[PDB]
Amino acid sequence: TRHAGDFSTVSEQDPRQFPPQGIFFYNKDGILTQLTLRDAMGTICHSS
Amino acid sequence: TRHAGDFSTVSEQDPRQFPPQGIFFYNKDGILTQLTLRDAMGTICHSS
Repeated sequence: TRHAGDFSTVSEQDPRQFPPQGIFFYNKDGILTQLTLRDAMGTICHSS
Repeated sequence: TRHAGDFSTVSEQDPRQFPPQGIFFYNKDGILTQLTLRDAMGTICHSS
């Protein structure tokens, strides 16, 4: 982390250390959308 | 460290303090390439 104390929480285990599962980006109109790992279920949970 | 708390790692042992074994730089096109110690094998692991 670039500086000590950034994005701190009040838990006992900082949730940022756990591996990521989604990704955030902006829509056509500047709207925050998300895309997690279960969206790939229609691709990796197939007979192929 | 110019400022106490910079590049703070949550781990118990700061990996920044060990001796370095590589070096980073930029390509012709501005792409981050690396050059590690094991690349000197063809030179220092010779018969000469």
